[PDB]
Amino acid sequence: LVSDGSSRPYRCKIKAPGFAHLAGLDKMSKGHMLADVVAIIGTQDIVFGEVDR
Amino acid sequence: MELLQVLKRGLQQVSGHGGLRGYLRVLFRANDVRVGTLVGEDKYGNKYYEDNKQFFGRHRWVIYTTEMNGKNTFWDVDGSMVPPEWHRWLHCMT
Amino acid sequence: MFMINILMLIIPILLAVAFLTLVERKVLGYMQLRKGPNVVGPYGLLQPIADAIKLFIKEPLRPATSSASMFILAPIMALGLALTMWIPLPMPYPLINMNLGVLFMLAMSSLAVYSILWSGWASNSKYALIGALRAVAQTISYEVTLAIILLSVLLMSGSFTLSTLITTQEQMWLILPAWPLAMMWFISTLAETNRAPFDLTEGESELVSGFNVEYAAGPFALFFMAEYANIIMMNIFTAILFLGTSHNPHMPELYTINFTIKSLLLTMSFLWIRASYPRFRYDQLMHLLWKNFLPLTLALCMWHVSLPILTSGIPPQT
Amino acid sequence: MMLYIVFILSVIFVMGFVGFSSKPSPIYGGLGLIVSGGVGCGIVLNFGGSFLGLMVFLIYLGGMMVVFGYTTAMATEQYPEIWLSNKAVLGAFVTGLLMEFFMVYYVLKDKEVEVVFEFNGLGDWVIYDTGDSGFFSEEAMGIAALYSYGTWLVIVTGWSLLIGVVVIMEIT
Amino acid sequence: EYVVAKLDDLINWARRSSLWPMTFGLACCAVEMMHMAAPRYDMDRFGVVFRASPRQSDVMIVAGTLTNKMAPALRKVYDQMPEPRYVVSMGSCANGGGYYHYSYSVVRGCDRIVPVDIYVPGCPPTAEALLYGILQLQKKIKREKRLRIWYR
Amino acid sequence: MNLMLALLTNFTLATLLVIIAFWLPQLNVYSEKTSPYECGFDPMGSARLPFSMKFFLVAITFLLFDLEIALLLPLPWASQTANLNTMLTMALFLIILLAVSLAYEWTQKGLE
Amino acid sequence: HPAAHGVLRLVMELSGEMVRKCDPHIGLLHRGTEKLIEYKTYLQALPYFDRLDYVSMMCNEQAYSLAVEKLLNIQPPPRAQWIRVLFGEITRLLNHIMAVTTHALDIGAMTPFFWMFEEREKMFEFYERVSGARMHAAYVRPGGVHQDLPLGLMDDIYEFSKNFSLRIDELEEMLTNNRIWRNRTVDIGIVTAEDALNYGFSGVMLRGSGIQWDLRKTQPYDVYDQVEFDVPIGSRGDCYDRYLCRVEEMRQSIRIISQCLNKMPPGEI
Amino acid sequence: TYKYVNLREPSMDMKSVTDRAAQTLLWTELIRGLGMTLSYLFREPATINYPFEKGPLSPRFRGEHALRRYPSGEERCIACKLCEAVCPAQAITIEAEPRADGSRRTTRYDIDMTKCIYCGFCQEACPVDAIVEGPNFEFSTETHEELLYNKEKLLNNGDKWEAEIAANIQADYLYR
Ligand code: SF4
Ligand code: SF4
Ligand code: SF4
Repeated sequence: LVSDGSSRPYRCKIKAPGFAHLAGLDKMSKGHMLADVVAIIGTQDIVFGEVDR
Repeated sequence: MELLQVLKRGLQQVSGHGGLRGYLRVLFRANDVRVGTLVGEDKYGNKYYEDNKQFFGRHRWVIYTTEMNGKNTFWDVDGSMVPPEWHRWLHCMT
Repeated sequence: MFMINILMLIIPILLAVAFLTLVERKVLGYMQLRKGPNVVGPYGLLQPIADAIKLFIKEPLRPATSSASMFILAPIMALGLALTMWIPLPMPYPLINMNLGVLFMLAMSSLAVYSILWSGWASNSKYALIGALRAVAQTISYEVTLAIILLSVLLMSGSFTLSTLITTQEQMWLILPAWPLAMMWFISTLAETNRAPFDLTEGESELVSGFNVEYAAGPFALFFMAEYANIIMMNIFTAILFLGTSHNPHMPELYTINFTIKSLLLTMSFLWIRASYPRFRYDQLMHLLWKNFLPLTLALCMWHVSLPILTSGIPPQT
Repeated sequence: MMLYIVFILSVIFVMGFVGFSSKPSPIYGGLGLIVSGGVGCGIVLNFGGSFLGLMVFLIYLGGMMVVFGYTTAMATEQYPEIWLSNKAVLGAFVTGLLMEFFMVYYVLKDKEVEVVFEFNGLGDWVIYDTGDSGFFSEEAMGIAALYSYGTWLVIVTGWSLLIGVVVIMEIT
Repeated sequence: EYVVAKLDDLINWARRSSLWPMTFGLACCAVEMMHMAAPRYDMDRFGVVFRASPRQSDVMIVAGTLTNKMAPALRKVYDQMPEPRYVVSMGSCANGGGYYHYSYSVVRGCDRIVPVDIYVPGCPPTAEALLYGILQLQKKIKREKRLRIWYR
Repeated sequence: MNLMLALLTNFTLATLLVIIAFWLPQLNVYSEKTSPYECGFDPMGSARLPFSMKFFLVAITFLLFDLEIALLLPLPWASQTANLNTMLTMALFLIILLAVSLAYEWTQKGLE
Repeated sequence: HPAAHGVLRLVMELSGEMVRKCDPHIGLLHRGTEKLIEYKTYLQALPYFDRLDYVSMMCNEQAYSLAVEKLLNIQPPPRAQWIRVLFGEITRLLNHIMAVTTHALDIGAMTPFFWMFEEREKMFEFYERVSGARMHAAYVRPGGVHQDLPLGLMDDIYEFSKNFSLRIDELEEMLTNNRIWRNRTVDIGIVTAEDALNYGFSGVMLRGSGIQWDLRKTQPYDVYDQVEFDVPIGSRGDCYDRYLCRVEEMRQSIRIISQCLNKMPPGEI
Repeated sequence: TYKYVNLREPSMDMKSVTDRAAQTLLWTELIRGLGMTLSYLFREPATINYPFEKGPLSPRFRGEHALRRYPSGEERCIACKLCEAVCPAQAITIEAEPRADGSRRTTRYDIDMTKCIYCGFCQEACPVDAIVEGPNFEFSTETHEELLYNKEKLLNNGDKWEAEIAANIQADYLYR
């Protein structure tokens, strides 16, 4: 949170997972089937609108 | 052993509730057929039974009857009908 | 009036397969803690007359990209081999008496999967294309688990007909003696007819919706009424091939009464599962058949062969 | 339901073939078989042989063909077609169909024409049975189970299959 | 003469009494849809069975926020549905867009993309004014298919 | 003579019921636009179906285990004989000729 | 259907069976946020932090309201914080009731959903009684909690907590050692590397993978220091040892909610 | 501190390994739970039978709007233009203009009911204590031409129940 010294802010930059836990799908899953990749995601707990990051 | 035990509440839930007439009629409105203990006064046609304080959240219930205000008869029941008092009662806000 | 004994069968059954769909979600309702279709009935028992009528009013699209000649002969089946298979099935008196007829089921158990391969191919691309291909592949590998473990017991009863199979289970409920097999007679029909724990054919999880995806309300009642015309039959079979009733040459009627109070318990098993278990990820799905289910089924066959011969037991038939 | 219910099957059978004996875009090839196989297992179920008929459904028509149909998605043709639509397929058809018809027309359309087609009478199934009999499982192929006398017939077939897989474990 | 208008106490009572709603999860509003099919307020078994495939549905439901890149997807899905179709938006973001209504990458309103029928108003509508919004749509079939064939 | 009366009865309800469902509203006066919007949720999909092998073998692999369990079928009729030893000694061969044919291939199923 | 209450489109080039490639397209929900929070004041722009995720509510804003009190050199009064542990550590009972279930609705089961959300309701009251609304509730602020809580809730928190460790014992006999599930997950998607750090992952898919670190006890928040808890850890880096944190991490919380009802001192808010 | 999970080794002795070979091959586990922990159906269902019974709430609940008035009515709103200026979503719209006597009041007051994000920022900025989020979820009409409200929709909607509202604040106002 930058702030410029007065009332309204300046960049407010939010980071939540979903730039990591899903940066690492492509890596993680190579070499297992397709019917795994549905059950890989569920463990990171990816929930979107958060990737509004 | 359990065939006549619980059964003695239901046969008194039927034969002592409206006989055959006042039973099938309160079942056809919904399957809520359990007869609460007490009653309530208000207001037009719509009672409030209230259970014995033996449940939480299904302990406080209501009954709709007929043609409140320029209304279709019965099988239309929505739930915006309750008088703007019971929102302080039926909703368990207080 | 032999033609009015038939049409008294086809009609009165289409009510069960209809009113199963209701007891579908009541029984599976109270597993969840809730009530089942309620508002419309009054009890709900009136739901399925309203549901049969919404589909055939609702417009039946065809894909612009389809081959219409196959998009008919295929479903014009999913309702035959489901309603033909019922024919020689004693309760107690079957409509037909087929000499070797037990074998005749496998004839009609084998010829339905050749109505899946048509439809999913008849239409179009990869959700019903390779998606109706690889439900072929599992459906034929659960026969070899089957015909053997059907053929086992038939060493223990003497022939291929069904009038003998009431005689031998007299006072012995044929489930004692082979109880190891009986298990595998169950997981088969549940794996073959595409039901809960091995669910893949009809899609929910692994894909969008398997094999049903294209048919709009118009044809899709048939399949949704076909797929439930197998499930209440294999399960109206198992209980003539295992849990036997006691024929009565006098009050035939008390045979069926006690007979539907079994086959109708038994069925309520594919509903009592579906609330419970998850799915198999198609590798594990066949990969558990050859390795695991099969070696036994051969081994037991080397056993029920000798057990009669080694006890002077040999059952009285040709 | 006359006495001709056999002759009416075969001439559907004989017409079962010529569908796929020309050139139909072989996803309809199957539908030239399972009719032919079906009516074929139809004819055999007369004459008293039964078990041996009801197997063709199980071992071949039911079981085999599906493999013939489980491929032709691997060899998959490009954009299939309704046969007899074309001018390439349709031309070859009829002349077959008429060739038995024009045969079947005056084969016997009259007293006799002439000799080679005249020594086959019709209509009572003159031969189709003999007398009466007793019963063994039926009489005929009711006893098709010989693990008695037949042995050197099995043990070749028993052994010839076991090699069926080894060959095919390789080239695959 | 009168048989028609008595017939529409069947067909106009059939289509209203069995609905096969699609849903769109997108944004916050999806969770207060789930709790309509959780056992408290029990959506199904009050006549409406929950999600099916795109082809078999009747009433699609829009939750959530509709950005640019989702519009080309919706429009297409709304089509394929059979005839007797409706569109019931919900949430303060299918009505003119919650907030984000001034953003750059949010379509403003989701009426603009399709002919929407019933509305519901607020971040999450309280899982109640949902069902209250349907017992509008089961009462919004008073219509008659008589008096098109049978007048003009 | 009453079997075929019990078959063509069955289809003719089914081959009826296609038209009274598929066809009847199919000529109804609703819109039914010809737009190429159909073939759901894989919009275009232009390819041949490629050969994928472990799809294939599970065809062949069965077809052969299938045969002999037609050969194996007439045991329960053959349990009634004169000399029976030529049965038990012989009957048990087919099975082990089946089970062997597993064990070999069992080194490689691949992903089946 | 497998969107997990969201809308992603991923594209894979699989090799005949195995995937070996994936490259998802996110950006379906963007909505244009951080361009719109330069245009709003500090207390006016709070909710757009609550509406970010759908599940954790008071745990967001605990991370904004702590990034403002700093620049102001100001701390809440003592009864402030000991709320923000009771709600702050009650919503860890939400995302761990969801990510064991609405994950395992993909695996296909039914009941472990229709069995739980009977209960995840009994919690949503406690957002409604305390302040207003069903889910998103704007309560925490730059100054500590908004307004005091009614006379009550401490016989509805206690009464509810001592019932709860049973429910979490109906997601155990129904899952852990049930085989068809054990086999759907073991040794699946294993990242054990020091890439599982190099990418800068956060908590679980860390702490369940070995490398041992957490930001609750290595840094204080708001009095978090004065209560005792143990951070479950995993054996091998697969999934089924990232599940097993999220059970033994719902059985730690009921320690703190039980430890934090005894200490709340009277004071302003 | 720490803990270590899934760190264990099998015992490897023939008193044990039967106990793990009486498990794989006899299914002695996997019938333990879902032979049982499933049934365990014999508990009373939990359902709020909806059209009639309804569930709990609290006096601080949020929902449909109102504008009160004192005893004999003043339209309690003074149009001080605040509940407008703290509004995150910017739903509110207010236009004052001096009423005939010279006391000021409103003319147009419009809460859009789609944009309103249900803060509880417009209940808490009004110093004269007019505008109040009601506790009734009555909603869901069939046309978006509607939910936009005018002034003279609100007042009624806030004089339809004031027996609901006027008895909540006097539970809640002692805290804040
Ligand atoms: S408020 Fe806007 S974002 Fe939050 S749920 Fe309702 S619509 Fe989705
Ligand atoms: S209520 Fe308070 S804020 Fe809303 S207008 Fe009247 S005075 Fe201004
Ligand atoms: S209710 Fe919430 S949104 Fe609507 S005005 Fe008051 S504060 Fe702004």
